[PDB]
Amino acid sequence: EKKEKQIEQQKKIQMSNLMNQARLKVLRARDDLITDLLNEAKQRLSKVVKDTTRYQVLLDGLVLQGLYQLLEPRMIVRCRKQDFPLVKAAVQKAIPMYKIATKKDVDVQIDQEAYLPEEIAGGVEIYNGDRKIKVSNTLESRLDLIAQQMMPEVRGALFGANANRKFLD
Amino acid sequence: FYRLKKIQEKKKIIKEKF
Amino acid sequence: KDRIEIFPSRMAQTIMKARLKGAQTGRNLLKKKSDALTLRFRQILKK
Amino acid sequence: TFGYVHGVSGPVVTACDMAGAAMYELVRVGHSELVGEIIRLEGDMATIQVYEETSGVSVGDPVLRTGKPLSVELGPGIMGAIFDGIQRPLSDISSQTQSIYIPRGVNVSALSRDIKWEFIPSKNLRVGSHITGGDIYGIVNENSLIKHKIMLPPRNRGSVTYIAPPGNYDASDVVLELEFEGVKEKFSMVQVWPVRQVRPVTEKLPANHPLLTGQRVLDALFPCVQGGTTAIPGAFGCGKTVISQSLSKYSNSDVIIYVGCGERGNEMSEVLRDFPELTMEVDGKVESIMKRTALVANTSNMPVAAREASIYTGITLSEYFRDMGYHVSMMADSTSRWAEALREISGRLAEMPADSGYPAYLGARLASFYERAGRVKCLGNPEREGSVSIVGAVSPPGGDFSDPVTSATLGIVQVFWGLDKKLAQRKHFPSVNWLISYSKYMRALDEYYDKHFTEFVPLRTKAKEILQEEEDLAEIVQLVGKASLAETDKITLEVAKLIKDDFLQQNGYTPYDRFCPFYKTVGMLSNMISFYDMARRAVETTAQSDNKITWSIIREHMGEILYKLSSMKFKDPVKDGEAKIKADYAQLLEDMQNAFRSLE
Amino acid sequence: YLSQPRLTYKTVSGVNGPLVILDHVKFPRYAEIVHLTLPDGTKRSGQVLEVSGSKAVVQVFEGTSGIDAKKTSCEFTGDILRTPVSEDMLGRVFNGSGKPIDRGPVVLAEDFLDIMGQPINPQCRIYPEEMIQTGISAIDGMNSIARGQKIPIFSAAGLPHNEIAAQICRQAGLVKKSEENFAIVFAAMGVNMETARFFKSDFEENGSMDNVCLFLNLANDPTIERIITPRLALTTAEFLAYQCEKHVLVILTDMSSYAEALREVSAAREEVPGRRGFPGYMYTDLATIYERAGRVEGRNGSITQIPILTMPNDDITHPIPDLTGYITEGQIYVDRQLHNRQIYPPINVLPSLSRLMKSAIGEGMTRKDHADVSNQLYACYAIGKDVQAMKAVVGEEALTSDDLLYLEFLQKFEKNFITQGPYENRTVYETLDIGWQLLRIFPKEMLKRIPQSTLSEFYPR
Amino acid sequence: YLSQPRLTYKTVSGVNGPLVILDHVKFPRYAEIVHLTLPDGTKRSGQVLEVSGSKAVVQVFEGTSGIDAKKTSCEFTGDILRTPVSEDMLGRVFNGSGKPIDRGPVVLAEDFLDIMGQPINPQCRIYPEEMIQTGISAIDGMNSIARGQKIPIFSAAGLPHNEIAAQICRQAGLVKKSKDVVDYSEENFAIVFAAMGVNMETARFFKSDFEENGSMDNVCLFLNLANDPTIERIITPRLALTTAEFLAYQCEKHVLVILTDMSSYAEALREVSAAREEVPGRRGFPGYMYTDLATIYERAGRVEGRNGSITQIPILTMPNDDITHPIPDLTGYITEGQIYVDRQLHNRQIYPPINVLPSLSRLMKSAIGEGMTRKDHADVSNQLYACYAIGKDVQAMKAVVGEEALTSDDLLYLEFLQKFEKNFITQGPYENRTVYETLDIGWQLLRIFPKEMLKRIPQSTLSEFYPR
Amino acid sequence: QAAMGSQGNLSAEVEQATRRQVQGMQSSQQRNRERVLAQLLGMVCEVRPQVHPNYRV
Repeated sequence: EKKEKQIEQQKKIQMSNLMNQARLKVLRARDDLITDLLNEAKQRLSKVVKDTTRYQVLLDGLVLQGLYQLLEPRMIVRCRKQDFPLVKAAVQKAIPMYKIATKKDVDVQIDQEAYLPEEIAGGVEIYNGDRKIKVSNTLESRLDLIAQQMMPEVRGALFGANANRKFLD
Repeated sequence: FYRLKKIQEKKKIIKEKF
Repeated sequence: KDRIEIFPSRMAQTIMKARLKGAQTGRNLLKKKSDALTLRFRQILKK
Repeated sequence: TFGYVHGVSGPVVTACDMAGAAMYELVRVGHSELVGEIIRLEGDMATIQVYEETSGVSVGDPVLRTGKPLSVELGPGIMGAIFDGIQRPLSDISSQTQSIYIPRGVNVSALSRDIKWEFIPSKNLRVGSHITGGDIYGIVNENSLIKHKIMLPPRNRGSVTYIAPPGNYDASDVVLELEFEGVKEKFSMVQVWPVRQVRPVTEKLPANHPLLTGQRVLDALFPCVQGGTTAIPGAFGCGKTVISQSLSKYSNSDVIIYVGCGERGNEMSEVLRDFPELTMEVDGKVESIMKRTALVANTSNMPVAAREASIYTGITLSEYFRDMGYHVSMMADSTSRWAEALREISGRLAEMPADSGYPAYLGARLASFYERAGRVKCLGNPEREGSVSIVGAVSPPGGDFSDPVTSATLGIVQVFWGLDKKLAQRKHFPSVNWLISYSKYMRALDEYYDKHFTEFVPLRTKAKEILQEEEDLAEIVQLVGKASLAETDKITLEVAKLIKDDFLQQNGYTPYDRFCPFYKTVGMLSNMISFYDMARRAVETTAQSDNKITWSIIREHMGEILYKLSSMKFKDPVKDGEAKIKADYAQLLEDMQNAFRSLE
Repeated sequence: YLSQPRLTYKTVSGVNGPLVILDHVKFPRYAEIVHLTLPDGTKRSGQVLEVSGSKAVVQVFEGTSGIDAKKTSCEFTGDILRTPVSEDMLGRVFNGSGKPIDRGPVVLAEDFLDIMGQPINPQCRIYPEEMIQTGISAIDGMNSIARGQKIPIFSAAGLPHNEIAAQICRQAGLVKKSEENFAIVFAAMGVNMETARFFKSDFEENGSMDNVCLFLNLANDPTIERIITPRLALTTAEFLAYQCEKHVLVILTDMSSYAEALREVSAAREEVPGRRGFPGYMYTDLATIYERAGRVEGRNGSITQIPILTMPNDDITHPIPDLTGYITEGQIYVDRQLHNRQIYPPINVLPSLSRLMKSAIGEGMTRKDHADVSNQLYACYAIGKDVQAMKAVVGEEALTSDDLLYLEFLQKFEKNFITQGPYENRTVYETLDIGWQLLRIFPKEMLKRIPQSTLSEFYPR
Repeated sequence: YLSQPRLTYKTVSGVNGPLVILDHVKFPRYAEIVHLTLPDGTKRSGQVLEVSGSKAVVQVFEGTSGIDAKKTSCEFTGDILRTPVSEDMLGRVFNGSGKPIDRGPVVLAEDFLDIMGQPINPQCRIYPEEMIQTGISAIDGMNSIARGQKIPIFSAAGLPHNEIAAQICRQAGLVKKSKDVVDYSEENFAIVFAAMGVNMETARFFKSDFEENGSMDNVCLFLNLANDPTIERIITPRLALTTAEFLAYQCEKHVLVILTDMSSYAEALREVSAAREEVPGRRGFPGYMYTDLATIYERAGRVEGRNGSITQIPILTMPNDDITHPIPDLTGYITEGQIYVDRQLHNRQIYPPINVLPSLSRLMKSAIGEGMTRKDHADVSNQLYACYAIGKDVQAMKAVVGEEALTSDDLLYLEFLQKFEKNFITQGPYENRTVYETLDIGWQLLRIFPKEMLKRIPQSTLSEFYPR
Repeated sequence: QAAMGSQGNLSAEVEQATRRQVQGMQSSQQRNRERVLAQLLGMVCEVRPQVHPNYRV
């Protein structure tokens, strides 16, 4: 009796281990698929960076978001080597909008020495006067947070809805 | 002990009024 | 029952300690008495 | 760095003019370099805790910045030395100053850096190969009994670029230059590791091997598994050296570490004298246990945090040696003193007395402390394995198991070894109660016994139930008058007397009883229980119909056998061949069944 | 949907214990989550506890260590903690904070739910009255647990409560006799890893790991994440119950560690203490942990809780057992004396009590004589204990026949009824028959807790 | 060497309780000593306790009174209190702060050492091996003390512990007479008796008894009356320890230091704790009593390459028979062994009232034996203890059972018990008793019994004295 | 020995099944991943300026 129960336990345990490993490989495949989708999105974004016209509007939006977020007298802006002519133009466009929106003036400067890494796909950085407040309004971060927040609809289109999902809430 | 601790802290914060 | 009625204080601690000690003193005395009595009982039974 | 030193509410002092720093970061104070660390921080100024008399400390005095929290330094030469709570080489201090007092704020590394060692590289790693943490790259012959393997620390990896050849390298020398991604680093044979955490391990495996003990008692009755956790009581005079010495000399463990706080120098001088005396002759020669053990002790003069942290330091050292692929045993002496030290620290920091004055988190800290044990296997190339066992001493107030600390220690531990002063004055060595002491490791070792001996468990269960039967019938046989009882009760009482006077005794100073091996123990057990079995079997057979056997007839018929049973301990396994001893058991058993058959 | 770029401030105006103060913080968001970048690069996490003016106190889940007022950074989420939930999580293992342990991936999170959850409408509640088949005679028959109920087990160190948990999660069933199965949920609370390994092994022994949502936490891990773990497990239970139409056997362990961690947090926050120094709002916290259960209208699912707890010093008046007794209906109270008597399963029948006899039992479900049998058995056992206490001094000579009968009944009760064994599932009918056989020793006259009709109907056998 | 002239200030914001808060202090230093001057030219002293930039704080020893806002002056010395330690104090008496009170001059010390002291190397410590002669039979016979052994003396309020201490002062010596009378000429023994918080009556009793004995060639008497400053109470033990260390090590002496009434010392610790504005701990005593008492207790032992030892014997006034009181609990934890006194024996008019039933000496087994003394001392003490226990037990059985059921051996036990408290425990005030004659007395008591029931001792050693 | 043989057989069977489901999942991906990443780009293109809701001057 005791030897038989022991060997039975051994073989059923190793069977359950096999099942768990197989399911883990399935999950590995799912993870590979979704990560490849994220890489596809990233490379598409880098591809569409090249269009100057819409890029100008995007920089306008980013700088005015930074202005609408920092709310101080001392504004600082940092950007890539090959875009600052667009960035300063966006800054002059965005100054009067901020002034009318907040009923207050603001001084702004651009870092002429420190520039973002070339590997950054897009965007700018916003610093206060003392470099103690920062807004990471770069393309990578907004892509990441949007992807995290939108995962449900992504897979709802890809993998479809769950059959067992009975009530939305 | 807790009551004494509370009043001691009250006296301390009153001390740092200025 | 589960306890004796008393308001908590150091006084009752001392008094209960004293009563406790007296209780074990009595327990020792009665135990020794019963032991001697059992010895005598066994002796008379054999005889 | 100009500490704006304030006064004190004791030793604790605060100061200002401090740059970026983190809590629990070591700091020196004044030109006398009094040791401390950060407690609280705020704005630009931080409060700190010093551990020495703050007299003579003026305002505005310098404070030396460091770059590590409370940490221990480890490497070759640690084995065999003596330390304190904050890892200070008091031997080297007496060597440096030749004084009889502690110099305040000693700036002496625990490891003398002017000592040369003979290093041999791995011979397997090549230039340009990639290695990670935990991987051996060399060795050093620290001592002739234990080979000190050297491996990379965790959280470090990269492609080697230079290998120092074999030779004669001091403590400050460099042996590895590892290029990580885009950066380079320097690596010597000493390494720095903070204390309030556990170095990660690849996996934990279940304990599957008994902890060998020289004493046959506590092994064949209430075993402790290698890598387990144990609790021993501690009382003035009940006897604690009896287990410590036996564990240090007679034990399958590879290294010994003894810690403690609030002890004397008497045990220190005792182990000094035990360096030659308690030597193990693995090679037939006297090698000192100093080579196989490291000592650390603290008096009550030492700072409260030193006492607090020495217990953690013991686990840190045991971790460092279990990473090497070895087996460790810990003597965590005076745990109640550690609890009192923690209570003092909380009183210093003005916390609430959660229970009996002790802080709130005592039990949680104890559980975390006892989490560090068991058999494991760590990061590396050869996939070694090791284990760590703990033996924490507990000093209840007069034996009352009601104060919180003893209750927690009883709750977490599995196997408890009991001691007694009644048995101590009964000239019984070692003292064990047999009724409060328990174990919980029988389940783990079942396969080991089934594979190796195959008769240990049934005989052990028969032994313990016989002892329990004696304990039960003691009251009845007292009440009746010790003159009326069934024959089976008589034989149970008699075999209890024999297993008392014979199997549950041992004299360390006696040359032949210095070590009792496991096979000797199980042989005695099997012989005695088989004798009892045949005895009460024959008694039950003859009690009913006729030829009713009584113990007087059994004694007069088997007196020679009783004498042989009493005297069979005199074997001296060191000289007498083991096979001869087993043959002696065989012929003794032969005599047993011959006498039992001739009785009928 | 939140199109607001994130923020990060470096203004750390102090650290005291497990708390950190952030000055010049712009428009604090209360009950927020933040992430911390240590100078060496290690990641940390916490939640904002207090806000006042341009200041924001924040407690750290993993504990304060190494934080520098000039080098570290802190970034702000703007949303209360929301945990990933998923129906595919079954058969997986995670730590307290929820990250994978088995080299599994970041869970694909069917939704993000509030960790603190939400209360349940009163009127949207339905009473549960279905009896569960436990297989233990001391539960089925005496303290029968029904669906939608939260009975804990009061156990001390060294007691075999873990094996009781194993049995109840293995031999689960339905008394009223398609297929059935229970989605096990379990989270450790800093218990030593040996018990975790034993539970894992027993869960493969069940053979349904595909229905085992498991979480872990060890003693050596940071203490303060134990405040979070049970809430995450309960959120998972909510998701699997009211969104997937499944029954969940939620079970916890070692609530004493939870109480201790909450005590340490409260002591750090210097709130007003209570009995034994415990926090005042420990009761409300325990309420938020436990009352999340039951079943509601429009759903066939249900929530069952078995939050076993440690019981220090075997003291019933200790605050944690007391407050847990108030907040719940029932109790079990495994006994140390019985375990020292070497009997299994060692459940003391007297101190235990279940409040769901009012509808779980009765005619149409089990029988028309269950309740009176149980009441008679309880009365007989109590008086048996009392006469045993009397006999402890008086002696058998001065007793009467009734006393000997009661002692014999007690002996039979302990040797037969309680003795059940480790793997011998027993039906309700067998336990009722066993109880009737036990009761048969007493003639009918002295049975003062049985009606006349039932006594005439069933006794003469 | 300090070549820096002293600084005197006059500005002061005020004072607060027994402390004194001032401002604009140039580079304050903690625990710095300072002298004070009042408008009437009255001089005092003080110690610095708190510092915050220019805001210094100092407790005035003598006691704050009549202090003025402007017409007062402090004068810093710029150094921690400096003990004038030296060898020649023997035969002198001092007050709390060391000022002579025996009409002597300021001590012309050859050494200036830190009052607080320093810890010893734990590596540099020896196992005690000999004993110390005390002169009380109950002490030497049952619980003989060793060199470096620390033994306290528990006593209730209103018991004659003070007289016992004085007797031990005027009686304590060495045991070199056993080897040879000529060897005893190396009289390296010394005494350091410090009394604190004691009523003037018993202080006069001490000094008069000492002067009577005529043995102050090897005594160092520190005295501190009750009315004296509270701060100076925590100062005297440190001075005594410093002098004892100097004599024992630098002058290679064997010093028996004794301390009295550490309960009041704990009360003084409470005073300073209240002055520190630190919240009290258990039973109101500060939570750091452990460290201070430990630093006081552990200043003793023997050292390598030295010819000398220190032996500490404190007297603790057990509050109202409370073993669970924190002070005695911790004192038992730190020290090794304990000795008890009894109120009932004091009521029985048997002096000294020493209870040997609970008494215990920790390392007596190595403090006594052959070579050091007569071989069978420990044997004799064990016999006396066991026989006393049996006598007490049979008396307890007796008191309720009756002589009708009593056997002869029990009568012998009763006789031994009665003779034992009548003679051995009884000492008297001025009975110089030596170890050998106490051993003879114990042997005479044991000889009431034959060898039959004197079981615990092997006959090979019983032949030594039993057949006399 | 028979047990290990049957274990090998069953492992091969479940491996075939897992590969089949892998094929199913990749088919489900390639069904509409292009539209999905188009939706992602449509989402990330937006800016929507907005001052903080309860800021006051």
